Amino acid sequence: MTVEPFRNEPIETFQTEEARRAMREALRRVREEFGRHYPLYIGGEWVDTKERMVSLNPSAPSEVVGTTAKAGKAEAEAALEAAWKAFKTWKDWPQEDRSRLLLKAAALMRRRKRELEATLVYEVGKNWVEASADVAEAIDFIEYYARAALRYRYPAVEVVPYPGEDNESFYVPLGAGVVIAPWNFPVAIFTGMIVGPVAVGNTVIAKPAEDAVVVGAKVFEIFHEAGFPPGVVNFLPGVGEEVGAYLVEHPRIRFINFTGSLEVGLKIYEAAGRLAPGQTWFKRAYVETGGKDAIIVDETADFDLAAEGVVVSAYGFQGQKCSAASRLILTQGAYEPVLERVLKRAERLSVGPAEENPDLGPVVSAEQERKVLSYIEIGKNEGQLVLGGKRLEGEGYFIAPTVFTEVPPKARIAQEEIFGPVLSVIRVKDFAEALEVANDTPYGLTGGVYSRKREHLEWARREFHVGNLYFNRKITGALVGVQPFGGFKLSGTNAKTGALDYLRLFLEMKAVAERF
Amino acid sequence: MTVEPFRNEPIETFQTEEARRAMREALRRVREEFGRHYPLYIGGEWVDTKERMVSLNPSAPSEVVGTTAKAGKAEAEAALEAAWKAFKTWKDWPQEDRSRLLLKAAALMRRRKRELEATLVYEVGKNWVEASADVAEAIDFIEYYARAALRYRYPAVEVVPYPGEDNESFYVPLGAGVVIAPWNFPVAIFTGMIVGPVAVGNTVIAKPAEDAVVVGAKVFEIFHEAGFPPGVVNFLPGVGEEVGAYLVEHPRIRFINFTGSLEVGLKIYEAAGRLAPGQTWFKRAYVETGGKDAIIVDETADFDLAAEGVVVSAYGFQGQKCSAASRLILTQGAYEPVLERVLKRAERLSVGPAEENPDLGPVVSAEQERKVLSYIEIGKNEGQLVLGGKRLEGEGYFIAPTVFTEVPPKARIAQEEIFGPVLSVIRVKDFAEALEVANDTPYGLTGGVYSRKREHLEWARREFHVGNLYFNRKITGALVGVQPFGGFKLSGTNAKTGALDYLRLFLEMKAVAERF
Amino acid sequence: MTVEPFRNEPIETFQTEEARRAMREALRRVREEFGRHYPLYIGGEWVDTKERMVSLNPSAPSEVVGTTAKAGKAEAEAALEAAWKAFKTWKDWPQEDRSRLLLKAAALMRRRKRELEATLVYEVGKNWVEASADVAEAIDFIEYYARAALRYRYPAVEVVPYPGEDNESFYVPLGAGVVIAPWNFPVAIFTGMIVGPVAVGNTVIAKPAEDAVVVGAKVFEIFHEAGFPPGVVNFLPGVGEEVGAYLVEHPRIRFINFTGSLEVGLKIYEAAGRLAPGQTWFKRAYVETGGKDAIIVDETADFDLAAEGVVVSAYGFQGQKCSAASRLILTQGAYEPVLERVLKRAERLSVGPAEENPDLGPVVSAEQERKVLSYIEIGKNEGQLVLGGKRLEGEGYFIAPTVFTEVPPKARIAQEEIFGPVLSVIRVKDFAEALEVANDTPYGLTGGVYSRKREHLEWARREFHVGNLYFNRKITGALVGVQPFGGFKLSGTNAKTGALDYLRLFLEMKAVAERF
Ligand SMILES: NC(=O)c1ccc[n+]([C@@H]2O[C@H](COP(=O)([O-])OP(=O)(O)OC[C@H]3O[C@@H](n4cnc5c(N)ncnc54)[C@H](O)[C@@H]3O)[C@@H](O)[C@H]2O)c1
Ligand SMILES: NC(=O)c1ccc[n+]([C@@H]2O[C@H](COP(=O)([O-])OP(=O)(O)OC[C@H]3O[C@@H](n4cnc5c(N)ncnc54)[C@H](O)[C@@H]3O)[C@@H](O)[C@H]2O)c1
Ligand SMILES: NC(=O)c1ccc[n+]([C@@H]2O[C@H](COP(=O)([O-])OP(=O)(O)OC[C@H]3O[C@@H](n4cnc5c(N)ncnc54)[C@H](O)[C@@H]3O)[C@@H](O)[C@H]2O)c1
Ligand code: PRO
Ligand code: PRO
Ligand code: PRO
Ligand code: NA
Ligand code: NA
Ligand code: NA
Repeated sequence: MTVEPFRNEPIETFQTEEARRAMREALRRVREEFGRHYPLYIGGEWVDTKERMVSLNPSAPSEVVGTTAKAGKAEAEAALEAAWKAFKTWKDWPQEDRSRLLLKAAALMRRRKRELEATLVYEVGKNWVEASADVAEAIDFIEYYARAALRYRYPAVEVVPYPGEDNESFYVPLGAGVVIAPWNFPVAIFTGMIVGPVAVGNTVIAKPAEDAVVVGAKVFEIFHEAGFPPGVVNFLPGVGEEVGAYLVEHPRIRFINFTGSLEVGLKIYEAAGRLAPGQTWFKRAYVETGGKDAIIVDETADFDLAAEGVVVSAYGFQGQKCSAASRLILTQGAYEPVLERVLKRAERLSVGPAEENPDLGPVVSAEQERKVLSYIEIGKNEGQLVLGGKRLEGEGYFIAPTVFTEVPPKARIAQEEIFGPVLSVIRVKDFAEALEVANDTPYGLTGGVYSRKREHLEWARREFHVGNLYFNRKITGALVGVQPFGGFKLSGTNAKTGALDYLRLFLEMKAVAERF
Repeated sequence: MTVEPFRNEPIETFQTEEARRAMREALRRVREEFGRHYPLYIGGEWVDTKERMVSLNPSAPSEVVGTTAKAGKAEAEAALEAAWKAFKTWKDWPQEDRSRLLLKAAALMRRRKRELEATLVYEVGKNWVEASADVAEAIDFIEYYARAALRYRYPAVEVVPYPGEDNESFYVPLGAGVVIAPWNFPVAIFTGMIVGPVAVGNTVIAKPAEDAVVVGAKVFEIFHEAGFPPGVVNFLPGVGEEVGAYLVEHPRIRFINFTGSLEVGLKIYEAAGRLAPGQTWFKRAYVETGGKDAIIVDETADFDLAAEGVVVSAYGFQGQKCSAASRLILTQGAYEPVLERVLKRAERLSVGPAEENPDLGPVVSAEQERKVLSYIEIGKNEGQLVLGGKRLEGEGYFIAPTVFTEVPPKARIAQEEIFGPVLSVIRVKDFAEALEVANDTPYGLTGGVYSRKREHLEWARREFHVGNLYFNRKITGALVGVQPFGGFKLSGTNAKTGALDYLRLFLEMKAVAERF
Repeated sequence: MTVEPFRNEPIETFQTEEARRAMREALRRVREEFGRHYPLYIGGEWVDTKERMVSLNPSAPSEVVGTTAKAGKAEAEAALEAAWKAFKTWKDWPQEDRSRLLLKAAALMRRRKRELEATLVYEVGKNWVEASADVAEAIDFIEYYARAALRYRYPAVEVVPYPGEDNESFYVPLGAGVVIAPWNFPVAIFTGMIVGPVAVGNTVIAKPAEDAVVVGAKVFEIFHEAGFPPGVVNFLPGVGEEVGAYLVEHPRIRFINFTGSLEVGLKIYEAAGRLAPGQTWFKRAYVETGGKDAIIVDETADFDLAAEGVVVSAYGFQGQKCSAASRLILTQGAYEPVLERVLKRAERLSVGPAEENPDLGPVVSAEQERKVLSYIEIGKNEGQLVLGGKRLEGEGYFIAPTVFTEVPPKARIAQEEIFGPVLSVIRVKDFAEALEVANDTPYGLTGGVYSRKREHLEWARREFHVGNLYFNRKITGALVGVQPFGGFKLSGTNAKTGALDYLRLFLEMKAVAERF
């Protein structure tokens, strides 16, 4: 198979009339379908259930954006039988044929990208550019994994020769496993976690987050139209601690690919370590969890650049990103100038229904709102509230861009993942202390430094212990292929998505010798 | 760093009078040194204790080969401080500097190889060639990992460039981890599991098997002479279920590299999945556990070639190998002619003290002996005893080569790892049925087919589900670099030793972007 | 598939007492087996006929080395059905599977090499070293083509990518073809012409030379033991102008791979260009035909080195090589000193039955003998006879080493391939005239220059118009891999044996585009 060198899908800015018109048309088409019901997808067919999942517009939660079927234990069992039955022949597909299937799904997705972005707007309250970058990342994952998979094709392993013998080592896929996905990148991450394992010959049961069941269904419409054989990808919307826990714990689940909270990640990794009755393997579990990400700014930085970058990182998608800057660590000389600039910028951010393309839309659910508001109550005790900190008017879950200052490094709001538009500002003496404070959390996902001092940047390269570090730019929006993505410590297992290494996680190796 | 391309260390066969002379002298000197005491090795110094580990000669268990110090909790804590402290600066060595240190350790081990072989003969009851293969394999691990580590050096990761930015991804070592090793390859596997992680910048606390603590101290004598900095490598002989479990479960242990019984490996892997109080990472655990390894023979095979490889595979080191043929699966037309040839060869095998270079020495301990004899009694009620089945006269732990035939595929002796000189012969109709029976165990480590039929060989290549498969040759003795070693299913986590992939298991990845 | 890098099979010289012992035993056993009957081999089974081919010992033609079955039209038809049917599934084998089958065939031939050399000594009158070179060359073809075939595997072709599309180009084998081989290298060339096409997925009907049918059956014994599927390779000893022509002209024959006389090669190539009734393709035909090969010597040469290489080149296997020096072109200052040295060396050559390991055995048949003696009589009227020119006493076909001097460049004996121990010496003024005379024949196979002058060597490199040119060494004995073998002009189609290019001749290319 020969295709163009990988390039990232362009993220639509909507600066042109044509792009704005195209988005308006998609928003309209999407909302005209708010009444749709999407069944489960099992063994190549849409299969409905008696019970259902309801999906709301977090910008107007009296508005239903759609409903899906609801998978319980029996549907989980049916998905298993279908996935294992498919694995038997899907594993034997030439790699070029599997890679071509992915390339088809990418092209189908690329043709439906405005519709997908409009679904993200309405279903999870992403503004226009956030939605665009989510869909573009999903496309990138498919394009990138299609190509990367060929690097593993029969027989890919470099071995030492031996006289009188052929020694052949090669990779094979593991089997059927479960993908359990978050609501916050419910096209991109949902899509990458599924197609990476599938590309190399594994089969997948995908469990979308409750808050994003509708857009996950539309991803499966693309999978179905691309023509994945029956049982290869299966769609099981349902309750995480029910159907998800059942599959994680199952003796016939071979691997688990998880992105989500640390709380859940810890349970999953623990259950994966256990031999379920009748299980005949050591389960592989990949769990990519949260962060408490910091940006450091020292007195040498471009303060305007820093402030813009901080505001993008802290408040993009209302701070509901594992990559979000939730801590701003400022050296003595950077403290006032950067903080004043951050407050000026952030106080100008608009908040409202996502479809109007505000700076911030709503947080995703009533539960998210309750959790973010509780952390704001905690923070009022721990630091100084200087901006926002309030629910805004309307039914939608609108929360103001929030800033706490004089936050002690060990405060709960300086330690725990709030996952909303809440920035904790920490004042430190110098760069060494800034690094100490950055490293001193259980987490290690993203981090940023604004500085013109080469020695500070190169020092951070070696000692700011996060899996994704950025200098003099935002810390969010890791691009497939460019910035392998994944963290250290309690940010997860360092499965680097959008990287050649990712596929190896879903392969095992056989070594066959023939003595002639 | 530029060295000669890797070549495997030649395995001495003691055919030349020169080799015999060298080996006699080495055995004499080791025997003359019986009763010697070896302390722990922690933070670069030999540290003694009040309690001791006693190492007996399984050929004459009245004889004390030597004793070691004994690590409990306090020594585990001292070793942990020493390893983490060492790690801080060891991780920053250039890869070339670390690789040269491995190369120096290999040159030193090679200079001491007759003495280390002699030590294995006396301590674990290896005959001369089995001892020579073990030491040569340990040399090979060091030479191989020294070179393979350079493939991962700063910055090794292939990324997509982005306008206006440098994007640099690179590998870093994990931290301090524990290595827990078996008695059956106490030089090769003990060395490989240590120097792999250490090559790429990790530090290691090493826990040798109770039955092989003396040869483990001698490997540490080599490390100490080579000049590994204080803390990089630590030697903690002790009780597996005491000090070993303590480290496996410790919040400050970063990874666990384990080779041994499935029973223990299940416990380690389960414990590794738990977050111990105060732990700040997801533990990595590699467990390579046993097998129930079969050789298939069909009627097209060279029956003399088969009989010979079966005997070598079944009985080499007394069947005490994770790779040993413990099942012989014979199609109907192969049954009589192969079984006859196997019985004729096996009844001529000599059994006696290892220093005499017999075909078989003793099993390793009174507990191994008890267990093997017990399985023999079980086997007597499951299949037909046609050879051996007896303890031999003498104080050493000598068990005659044993064959059961007409064994049911689901018999305990056809399913459970006996780890002794006990072969179970299974009669099947055809190659298709041969393959079903071969695959139908909890394990997936090694396998073999003797056949001249290309379609049967190529069928097995695709469907004989073992990590290490061999055609028309023995199924033991996988060579570093040539045959990446590791299994499927409950034979472990498929960490492939002596392959480039192995070292990636002890690294994590950082992605650092600078926007200019 | 990973094997050791290619190395040429060492050519036995029988200097060691061990080699002499092995060769004496092998000759004794072949001699003891005289009169054995070998059937055809078709669709994987040995198939006898009523008629037979008789194979005589040219050293004692009263002795029947053996007999074979004889293929006419019906057997050609059965072989065609078998080859096309085999082709349907053989073309779909992974390249690695087909290459391993070649490797197994090479290991088997190597194990039988003394017996095959012994068979050549008796059947075609090779002395021991000539027989050893022939078998070693056949081993080399298999080893070489097994590896070279992997360079062409799915999808091998380098193409330009295109937006929105996968473009995949790859090679497929042609079909079933006929191989028609000479008697003079009945192991090497017979094997190479067969296993080349077969390696990459073609099937072959093989027609050995009448004088070498016994050693051809023995090569087929090797194929059959190796396990080539029924139909992939078929053995049809028979009359070239009967069954050979029948296949060349058949509408269902896809390609023809031919080595032999120019006269036959002209007919084959002419017939291949015709569309037989109902034929659905343009036939491919490779014809490698004879030479009139010269060595040039100038006055700068080492005259002893030259005399020695000339004698080896002219007289090795009785001058019965397409590569043999049949012309010695001497500049004026080289004329006397080289001719004297050549005459002195050649008059010491021993001639006798091949089993005695003489310098020269007999020519291959009564017809070869008639033809060579007839050319000798022609030569007597064209140049000056200065050595030999006689039949020797005895029943075997023994002809003395023969030299003619002052031969006109346009003499029949200086133009036409005699294929016997007959050297024509031509006297020229200078290196320029040496080159004109060298180029002025219908042929362009092998050539040689002895000279120390760099400008003459480098001039010849550019302008001595032969496919295989050699400086300061013999011009026979081209090694697989080292010296791609094949000529220019009426020495054939320049299908270069033992080179990567050879296999491309038996493949065609498909280009498949998917627009996503
Ligand atoms: N490391 C990363 O790449 C990264 C990226 C995106 C999001 N995240 C993290 O995801 C979280 C936000 O996503 P979320 O709120 O959907 O997280 P979540 O943990 O609550 O849920 C994630 C998924 O797991 C399911 N789940 C919940 N309980 C389960 C159980 N006990 N067993 C099996 N499945 C269960 C949910 O139904 C959902 O599908 C944040 O913590 C964020 O940091 C991390
Ligand atoms: N897969 C492989 O590469 C491979 C190779 C060699 C041996 N083995 C396996 O090794 C086994 C024989 O070796 P063994 O008898 O030493 O195995 P074992 O499991 O009894 O012990 C292995 C090591 O673990 C330690 N140990 C025992 N209990 C422990 C605990 N609960 N926690 C931590 N450590 C503990 C022991 O002290 C020893 O050092 C066989 O099953 C064999 O197949 C596997
Ligand atoms: N260029 C080379 O690589 C090379 C190598 C070795 C031999 N040769 C040539 O081989 C010749 C000697 O070999 P030979 O005497 O076996 O040659 P030949 O032409 O008489 O026969 C070669 C093969 O063709 C068959 N044959 C004869 N007539 C045929 C017909 N019309 N149609 C189909 N097949 C026919 C024969 O049975 C034999 O199998 C010499 O000229 C020599 O130079 C060339
Ligand atoms: O970096 C980001 O913001 C997104 C989410 C994880 C992968 N890429
Ligand atoms: O294959 C074998 O027999 C040994 C065991 C570990 C790897 N080498
Ligand atoms: O060069 C030679 O003498 C032989 C003839 C074919 C190729 N090898
Ligand atoms: Na929703
Ligand atoms: Na011992
Ligand atoms: Na003959």
